[PDB]
Amino acid sequence: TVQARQLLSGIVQQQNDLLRAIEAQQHLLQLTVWGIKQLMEWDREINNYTSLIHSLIEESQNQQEKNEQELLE
Amino acid sequence: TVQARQLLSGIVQQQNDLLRAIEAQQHLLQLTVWGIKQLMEWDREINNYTSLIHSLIEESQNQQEKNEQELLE
Amino acid sequence: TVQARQLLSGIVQQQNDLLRAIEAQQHLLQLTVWGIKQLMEWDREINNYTSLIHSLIEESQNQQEKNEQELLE
Repeated sequence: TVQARQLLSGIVQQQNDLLRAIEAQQHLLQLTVWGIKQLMEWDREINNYTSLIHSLIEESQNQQEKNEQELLE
Repeated sequence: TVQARQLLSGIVQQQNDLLRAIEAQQHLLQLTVWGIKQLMEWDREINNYTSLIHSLIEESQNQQEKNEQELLE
Repeated sequence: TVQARQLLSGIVQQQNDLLRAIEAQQHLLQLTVWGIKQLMEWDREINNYTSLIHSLIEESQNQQEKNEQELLE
């Protein structure tokens, strides 16, 4: 079970890796949106998807916390 | 096994979270590509990676469906 | 255990899917950063997050290799 627990712990760890990666890429995307904005329908779609992504990120964080608590029990 | 099944179900759920997050960020990236385009080698690389990412997204969706069916059995 | 091993193998496979997806999206982001740059505080934040993301990607790759080796044992 110890080796069983270790793989699962590596998988849950990798999900946190991936989520942090996604979060960092969101910061970058918002930076480019800002650059493009410094230089309509586009504004509407930017907002709708930006809203969606932050919502998806929070839910991922919540699920990450649950998975790690479940793994620990 | 019930608590075993629950962690795995949270992990598979988290992968769907992550995939949807990635998909949303793709919509955003395509929006910025569109803004930059409104304002060569760049066009070629945009197309090659855009093609790759949509292919990776579809394969991820296929694998997501399998994982969830396998979890249910 | 065979069906057990298969789900876990699909999950680890899906993490590689997701990581490759994230990597491809990084190539795209860097392309748009390049387009915006062709057309200060912005430069500093771009660099700090670009650095973070490549670091997160390498660590994800390392963890991916471990997870797959652990799965195989």
